[PDB]
Amino acid sequence: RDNIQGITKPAIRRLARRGGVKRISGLIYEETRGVLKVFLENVIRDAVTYTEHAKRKTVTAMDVVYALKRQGRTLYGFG
Amino acid sequence: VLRDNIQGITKPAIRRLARRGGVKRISGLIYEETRGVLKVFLENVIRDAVTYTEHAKRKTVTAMDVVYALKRQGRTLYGFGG
Amino acid sequence: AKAKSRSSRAGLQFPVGRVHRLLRKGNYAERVGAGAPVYMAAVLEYLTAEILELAGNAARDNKKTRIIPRHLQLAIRNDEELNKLLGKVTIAQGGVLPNIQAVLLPK
Amino acid sequence: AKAKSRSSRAGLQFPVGRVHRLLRKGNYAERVGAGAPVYMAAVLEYLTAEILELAGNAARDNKKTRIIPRHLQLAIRNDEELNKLLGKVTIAQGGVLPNIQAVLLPK
Amino acid sequence: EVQLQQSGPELVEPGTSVKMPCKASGYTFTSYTIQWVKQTPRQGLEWIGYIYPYNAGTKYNEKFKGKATLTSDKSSSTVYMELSSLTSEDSAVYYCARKSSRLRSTLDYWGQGTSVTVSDIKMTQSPSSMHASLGERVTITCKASQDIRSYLSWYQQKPWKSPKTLIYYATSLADGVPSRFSGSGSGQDFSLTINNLESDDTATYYCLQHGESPYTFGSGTKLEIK
Amino acid sequence: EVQLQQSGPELVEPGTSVKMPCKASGYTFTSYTIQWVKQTPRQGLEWIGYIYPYNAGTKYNEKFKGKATLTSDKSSSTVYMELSSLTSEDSAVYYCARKSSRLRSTLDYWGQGTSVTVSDIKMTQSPSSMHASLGERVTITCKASQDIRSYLSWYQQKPWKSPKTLIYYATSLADGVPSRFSGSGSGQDFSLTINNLESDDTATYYCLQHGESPYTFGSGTKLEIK
Amino acid sequence: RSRKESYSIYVYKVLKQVHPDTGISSKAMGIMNSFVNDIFERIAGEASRLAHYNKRSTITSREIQTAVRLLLPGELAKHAVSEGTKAVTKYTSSK
Amino acid sequence: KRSRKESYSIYVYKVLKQVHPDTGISSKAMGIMNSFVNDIFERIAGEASRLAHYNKRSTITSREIQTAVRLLLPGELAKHAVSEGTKAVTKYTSS
Amino acid sequence: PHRYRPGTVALREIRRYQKSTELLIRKLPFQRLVREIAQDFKTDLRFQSSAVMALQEACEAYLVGLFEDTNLCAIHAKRVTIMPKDIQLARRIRGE
Amino acid sequence: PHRYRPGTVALREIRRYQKSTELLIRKLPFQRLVREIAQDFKTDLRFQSSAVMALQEACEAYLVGLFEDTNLCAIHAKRVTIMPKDIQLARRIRGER
DNA sequence: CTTTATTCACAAGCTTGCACAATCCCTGCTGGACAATTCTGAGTGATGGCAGCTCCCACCTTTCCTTCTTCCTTCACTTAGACTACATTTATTCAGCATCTGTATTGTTGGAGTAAGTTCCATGTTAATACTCACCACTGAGGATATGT
DNA sequence: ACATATCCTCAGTGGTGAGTATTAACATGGAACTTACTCCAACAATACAGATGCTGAATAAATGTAGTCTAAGTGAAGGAAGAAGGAAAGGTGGGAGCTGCCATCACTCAGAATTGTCCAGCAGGGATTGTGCAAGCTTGTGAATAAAG
Repeated sequence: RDNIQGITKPAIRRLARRGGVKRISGLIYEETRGVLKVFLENVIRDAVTYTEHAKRKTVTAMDVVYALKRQGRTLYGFG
Repeated sequence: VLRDNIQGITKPAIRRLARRGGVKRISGLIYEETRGVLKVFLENVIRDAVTYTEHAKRKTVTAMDVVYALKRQGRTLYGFGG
Repeated sequence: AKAKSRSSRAGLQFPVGRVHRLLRKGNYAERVGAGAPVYMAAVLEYLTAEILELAGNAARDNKKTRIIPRHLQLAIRNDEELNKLLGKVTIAQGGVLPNIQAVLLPK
Repeated sequence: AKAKSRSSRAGLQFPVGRVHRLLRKGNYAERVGAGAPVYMAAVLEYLTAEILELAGNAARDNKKTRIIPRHLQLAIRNDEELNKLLGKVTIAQGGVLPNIQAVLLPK
Repeated sequence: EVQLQQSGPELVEPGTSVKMPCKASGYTFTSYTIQWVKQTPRQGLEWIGYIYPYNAGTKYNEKFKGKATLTSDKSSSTVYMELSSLTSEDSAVYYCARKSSRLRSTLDYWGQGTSVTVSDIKMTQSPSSMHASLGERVTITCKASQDIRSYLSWYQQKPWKSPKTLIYYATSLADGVPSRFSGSGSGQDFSLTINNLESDDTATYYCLQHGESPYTFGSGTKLEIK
Repeated sequence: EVQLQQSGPELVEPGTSVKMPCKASGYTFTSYTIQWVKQTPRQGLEWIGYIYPYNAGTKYNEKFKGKATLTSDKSSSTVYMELSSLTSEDSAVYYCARKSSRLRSTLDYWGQGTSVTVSDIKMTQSPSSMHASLGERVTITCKASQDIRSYLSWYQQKPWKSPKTLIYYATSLADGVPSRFSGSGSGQDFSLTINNLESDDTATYYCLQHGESPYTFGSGTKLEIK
Repeated sequence: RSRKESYSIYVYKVLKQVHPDTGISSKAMGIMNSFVNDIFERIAGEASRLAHYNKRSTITSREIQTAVRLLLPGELAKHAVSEGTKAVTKYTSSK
Repeated sequence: KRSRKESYSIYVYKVLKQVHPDTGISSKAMGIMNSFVNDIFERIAGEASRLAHYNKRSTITSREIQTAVRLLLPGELAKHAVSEGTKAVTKYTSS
Repeated sequence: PHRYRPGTVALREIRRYQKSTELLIRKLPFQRLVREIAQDFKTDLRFQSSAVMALQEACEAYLVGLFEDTNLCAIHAKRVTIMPKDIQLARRIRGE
Repeated sequence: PHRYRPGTVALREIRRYQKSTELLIRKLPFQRLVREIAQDFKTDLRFQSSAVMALQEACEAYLVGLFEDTNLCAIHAKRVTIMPKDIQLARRIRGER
């Protein structure tokens, strides 16, 4: 379904500018796409596990918050 | 009343800890930095262990309190109880 | 006798009774010692008051009446103890601190 | 009246009754169903069997016939999964994995 | 989802070396060993070795040490095999197979098999070949030499196709395998039971141990339908 | 444990600049702001500004803006204070004091102070100077011009000595201060009470507010016994 | 519907106590509710572990004080211990 | 007259003699094994307790333990642990 | 015409995107990425809007923190350009 | 006489201390350091032998792991000598600072 | 080749419009407070015993200080290409509206499942015990290393 | 390319005592059994919010080209770190005594759960404002380019 190219070059550029990066190499973007894919798979797998335990077919914000939390990445502002 | 015991962590001991860590060359200013880092880590772990001891109304710091302190700081230690 | 609450007995704003109920039903111990919710509610109220005061100060220096999560992030990250307490915590719509490394500036 | 402890009924060696008692007294939930200690004892027994067999193999390729914590550290740190489970865990008297970076070797 | 891409057939003159890749996709590459086996008409399947990309840890068969070397490239997610000094008895189908680092797990997914053409626990399978109708029950015996603690696997191989995993841990079904196939036995005596057959069961069945350090495959049982 | 080492006195010619060190020990240096207070016998104590070594965050008084410059060095755990364009009204004692970033916390530990010689909200203290016996009760008022959320502290200073923190948060006792001293009040009205007197209590007592951005000290009371 | 509780009125009372001109947004209220729930879970879990270590079946204010000394950093822990001790003293001295 | 301590050192030795008949173990390695079994027990049990609390349930069943094993353990480890737990529960509810 | 030297607009972008708090990835490609990643775990499952929003906030915060550590690695290597080796070193020290 | 080149003994020391398992710091100076540090929190405290032992394994494991991270930081800067800036960078990325 | 006046673009500051979200008010309703009773679990004391101080000592291994060498680190030049910057084209996203429908949620029932109390016995812990495996001592062979060839 | 002393490191033996696998005594917690009680599968309904489609306006991404500037290679000095030897020094293992406090046991007592009533604080929904976003204008200010010296 591809859709990793939807995380475009200037989006990664903006995320690096927020991180304080002045100059960016050309091979940064594919590495960043792979890193984001690995992180998203790790969070989404736990969120889907929390959803399947509740006998639900809908991933809620609570499941994402619990999944994030379990990885030591507690997120505030979503309940 | 003990004083100036961080110097007892000698330069060959820090060199051995670097050799186990895989370090080939060591600069001369590494040792004072390592003494400071080891000191800061020791006060954190010992402060949590002494808090766990004082909650138990004990004057003796046990190994189990050290294990709870290490578990609290995310540095879980196996082989000393628990 | 008019049923005054426990928070007004302790002189607090955070609820002693709700904290007692959450401590009882939250599967923490067999019993709750009835002075523990007072202590808990006082600690939660102190931390809330400290964070809210620093966030209101940040909003006033930002010439804003209302507190947004950016003001909470600026309050938390500018304090060493508050950032140590919430090091592994992400605040939504909070942004980051303005910080450019000194080498990256010109000349 | 008789025999047949719950471990032998489930074909296990880890105690189902002791795990049920620790689940009841551990303040995890109000009730504990009687399939949860069986599942829990089975998972603990599988993990113990995997770590002990890998450590026994590490001891066997050491002309040794006794598992020391060095063999357990060699078993755990040589596996992707196992290291991930016990990645934030210090093993006493286990040492480290023998590795040197390739740029440090002379040529 | 999980694919083990390989190269085509390599015609090779004797004396030089040959390279075979095992480009892997669909899973975390570092968490699973890649094992290489070879297949000949003369002696069937035999295990050559494996390479663990987590620490690049190799282990070879005793009869393939020096003949075969194994390397890994983590950036391209590829595993490379070198065969040096190809003699006359080296024309074979070389397979790479994913296998988890868990001892219970087996060669669950296989590569397509590179055909190279050149110009210990003994496995005893009692039926070499058998015929069956469209609905009866088939039993295949895999009595072994030494003791393996249920570390036996059953594989089905179509002609000119990669082997398909049926049974792991001597009793458990593989992923996607229906309940017609049933593994049984433990210790030294093992068996595979086909409940009711189809037209797709005409294949060669193998049993592989991974309880000891050199993994040994079965002699192979040919099953032909009607 | 906690100490703030300061340099000796300075005899400076006017028009130059003077550096002031505030070498610190006994605590985690980055977690506490360092405040600077100037003390003249004509204006009393005046808060200049503070440096936060965690983010090197500065804040100065409006009358000391530009005239004073605060810097921090985390390697040697030192706080430096720069005075440029020395006007003849700079002959004063400069103290550096520790204060946590918490709003309730106050200037708890002070330095010895460097004597430099050149060659808002107002606290009203009702008794300028009063006489007390060896066992009398002392009550000192610190009426505030504006409203503060109980953010008032009480300090005791001996002649030719650094000030000693008695009361923080207008009721709480400092570390090591006996329970004879008692603070009371809130809002705009505050009071400090000395229960029974000693010969140690011959000192000058000040009240400092830190509820708003310019910190203001009180006029001070001179209390001498027999 | 189903009456889900929060800390919004309590945090708003605290905010109007420490800043009686300054409002708050809904998102910042969600951040504050998440903060209060997270710190509640941390302190209650540490107090539960403290009671379990010493073979105690109750959670008292001593366990909460020790937990506050454990999770919170230095002056934060000192002022929180002062606030909790003051509140427990006021609650005991007044029924 | 001092009370007795309890551990897993008897069952861990039984599992060792299953997986390796001619292989001993030191006391330090048994201490590592006891700490490991205790740590994994607290991790899975706390995770399952959180799972039951999120779903407003008052009991821990084998479904909660299965989901906690799925969340905690990595892939093939979790797969084989789920296999072992399912086989043991199936074997237990048949006698 | 007028043309800024390199690094000037980059520093302006650093100041601008550190001053603001809005999300930097467009919402629709992240939603499609989240749905396709979740397709491998569930065949047909729905998503709350808040769930995708929380996922986006967490992913952007993680990427910004990793880019901070990457910039620190690049400066330690006496560079101002970040390379994939800096990302790999930062994720190795972080334990990822 | 006979002398070894620099880095040859330093590599055999890496190969020697990575295969050994015991403690690398002397027991008595570490015990004295632990008692000195703990006397600033509570006077007249008395540790067990296993408490000091557990503290020593924890501190040595932490220092060894920080030395691997420091070595990675040194190799990233195209060096083989570890420096205090490498320790600071590793502690900065790890979250210890 | 050196400071320095135009030029230029960019973000900050100031001034209304307004509209969407925040503040506040009305209403059920449910969770918390009052009160008497019981059922504890935890605080005062006393005790025995063990383990953690303190001290002495012999040894010998570890550490510290000096000197020489070497080789790794750091600074300076050069350069080529990999970046940034910008105009232009294009394609994708945002926002609003509508429709449809699987799904989350609530309500009720009752049956399986699980808590609780007695008993008793079989398992787990501890003390005492007799060996097994690993470490030190000692040669002996095998690779590695620096060096004159 | 080879030849060769020389420290260092495995590969085997034997002794042996440190630890550890093996066997009674007993005590205590887990199992059998029964009864109460309650919690959550199992249907049934019903709004509701998420998926899908459409469409036009913003609006960000893609691409190509020019021009800077920066990462990387090379070379050279120098100084810092490593290796080795010799002397000091303090860790370590053992062997006493001393005693402080840690865990155990019994008593009992205040405090915390329990249950029933009821009432008032709190959550949901709906009007009610208000302040921060948006648009437009002005202006300071840094950045980069031409110009006189």
